[PDB]
Amino acid sequence: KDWTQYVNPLMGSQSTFELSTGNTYPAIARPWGMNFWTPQTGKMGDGWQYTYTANKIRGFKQTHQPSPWINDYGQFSIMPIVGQPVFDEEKRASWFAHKGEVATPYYYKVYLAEHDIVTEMTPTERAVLFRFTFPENDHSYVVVDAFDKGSYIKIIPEENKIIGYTTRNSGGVPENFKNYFIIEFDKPFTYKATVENGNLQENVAEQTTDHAGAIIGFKTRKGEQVNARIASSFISFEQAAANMNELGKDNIEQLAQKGKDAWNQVLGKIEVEGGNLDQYRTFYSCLYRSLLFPRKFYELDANGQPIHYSPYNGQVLPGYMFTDTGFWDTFRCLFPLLNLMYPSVNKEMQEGLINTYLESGFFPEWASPGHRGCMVGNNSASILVDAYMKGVKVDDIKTLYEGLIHGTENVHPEVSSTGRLGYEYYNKLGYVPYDVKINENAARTLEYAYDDWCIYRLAKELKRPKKEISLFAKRAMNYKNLFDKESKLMRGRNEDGTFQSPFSPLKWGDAFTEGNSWHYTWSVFHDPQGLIDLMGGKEMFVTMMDSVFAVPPIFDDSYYGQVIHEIREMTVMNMGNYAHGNQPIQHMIYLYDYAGQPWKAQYWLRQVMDRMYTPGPDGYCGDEDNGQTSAWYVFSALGFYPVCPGTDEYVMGTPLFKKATLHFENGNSLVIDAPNNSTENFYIDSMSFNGADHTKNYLRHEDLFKGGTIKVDMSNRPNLNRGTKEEDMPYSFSKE
Ligand SMILES: [Ca+2]
Repeated sequence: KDWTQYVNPLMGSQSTFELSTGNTYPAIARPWGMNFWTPQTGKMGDGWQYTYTANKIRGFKQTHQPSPWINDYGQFSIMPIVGQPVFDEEKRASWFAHKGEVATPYYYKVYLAEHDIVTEMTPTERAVLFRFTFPENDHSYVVVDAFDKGSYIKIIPEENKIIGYTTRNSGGVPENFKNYFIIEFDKPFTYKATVENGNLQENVAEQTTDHAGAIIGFKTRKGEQVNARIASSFISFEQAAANMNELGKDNIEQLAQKGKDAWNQVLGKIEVEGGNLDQYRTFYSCLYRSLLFPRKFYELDANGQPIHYSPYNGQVLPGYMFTDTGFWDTFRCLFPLLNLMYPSVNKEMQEGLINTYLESGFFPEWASPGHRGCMVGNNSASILVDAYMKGVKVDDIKTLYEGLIHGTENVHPEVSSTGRLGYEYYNKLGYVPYDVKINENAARTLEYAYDDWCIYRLAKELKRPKKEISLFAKRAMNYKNLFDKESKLMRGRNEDGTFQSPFSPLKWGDAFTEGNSWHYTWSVFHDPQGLIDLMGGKEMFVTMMDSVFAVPPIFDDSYYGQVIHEIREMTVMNMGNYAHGNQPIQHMIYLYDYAGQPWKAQYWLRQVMDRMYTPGPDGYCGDEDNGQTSAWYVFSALGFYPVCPGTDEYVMGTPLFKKATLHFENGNSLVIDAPNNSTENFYIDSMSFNGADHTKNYLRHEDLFKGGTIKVDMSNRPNLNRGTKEEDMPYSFSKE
């Protein structure tokens, strides 16, 4: 059975600075691969390294980039050309068309029209094989570009080899940062030149310079194939040579089959059927995008044991390491998806986090590859705790707990999004104030309160002193400190305790991030009942919820002075103020379940799935955000979602397919059977779990893992009675 046929690596590529439909590039890679490869249409340095509307490719590039905003590191490219040996990234570039291109996760091919050259590539976790098919020509070349900001290159003709290192990066790296690469050709060089700050230096073997490059060449006959085996390491040249062994002596066809198999192994853990082709493509493309980040950042020693270059301190050290994710995005459902479907993989990642804390003094929030200043919150706490409570348990629990506590009373001296900026005010006042020069203060406070609930959970589980458990149980309620009873919304609060005026509920940023009050107010994952209580009961809560959808997409952009692309993206979708791309709001629709109206979740969730995601190049309604926006679709299509990681619950939405089968790593399987599902029948009339009537609006992790059958009776009419009882409600801390 193949699922890769449904994966479109071009989904999200039709994006620009001005307007996102995913801001992705085609990651040709193994799952969680250390090195990704992509065709490169953008100029060196441009975060938009591949865009669908671009006409020319100027290299095939090794990349580690998680988003255009974060940008790249450990990057170099290769480009086959004919005619004159030219290094310049414009002069060497070639027209292509998407109809001369084949993009899959395990194999990429393109016809370079201006050189009459076909390029094919098939990666492994750390290496890749290139096959170039050249035309008849006296002057055929391959250009190797080590990029700028200080690089190195060496041509070794007696070995048909080129080695080099690249350092261009976007921050978050140690001083000794390098990515060492080795390229072996199966055709010997008849022409050889290094490049030094744009000057071709024929027969000069080596360069150490700002922007090193190499051009080798030969005569080719029509249809002549030249293969290049490439690997890189963050450790050393000898380690890169070891990494090359992943290629064995395989050809393109053999490596493509191994990558296809690797992908089918992970994609095939979730088998959907009884939908249409657009849905299959959307689903598996989103699943593919959910299994890329964070990437492996470890390599294998002579004994097959993991070692890694430390992006935190520059040492080479034993153990697992992963990077390139922002927990502000990925705590929400991306990491939970791994705890459900791929826990063995998150086990490695969690050990990597322990290594991050050991190496750098902090758990990461945004890492690429080292600590990076981006977004907000202490959501590493959610990641660590959710794993543990779901049985993904690190070896050194003591260090894990100490790391967590460390993060509640420290902020990283250089990277303000690492640790807790404003923790002094928060610990003292119960909130980060609006008028103390700490922006995003309300968003930080709300996420910290949830984060402290996660810590409370773990402290209780670990049998910590009652004094510690009480501290964090109290901090978990800090969300109440920003609730404005007058507007029924969250509101920035001055240091002196008064709420800030004038108050603008539609103003994006400022007190919040990636949205306004209407978007962030719902960020009480651990205590929705508490929020319902604050607003005066379930009827008023639903009145407020419903109003998000019913109003026009009006906004206040005065924080920015202009309509930023995230605001534009909301305005065009015809969903009121529900801006699906803003991460803080993505769990929102599930909250209808907690207010006794699950049928409203069913209605709106289905609207989002049918309208906000498409399988084409312009697929997503905003940035994909390293798996979070994709994993949202994966979960929601199955019919449930981890509103509150750290609990064992998935909150019920509405399934998209007539049938979905989950295959768990523990060897058990779960069938979600919804035979009456259709475009019209998106309401849950009733539901059973292994035959037992199930009116609850949540499912438990442990019960799913036991396997069996969930049967969902789908209807075109809402069932106004199902899921409204007290015992049907998912978890709230206030009730606990
Ligand atoms: Ca977003």
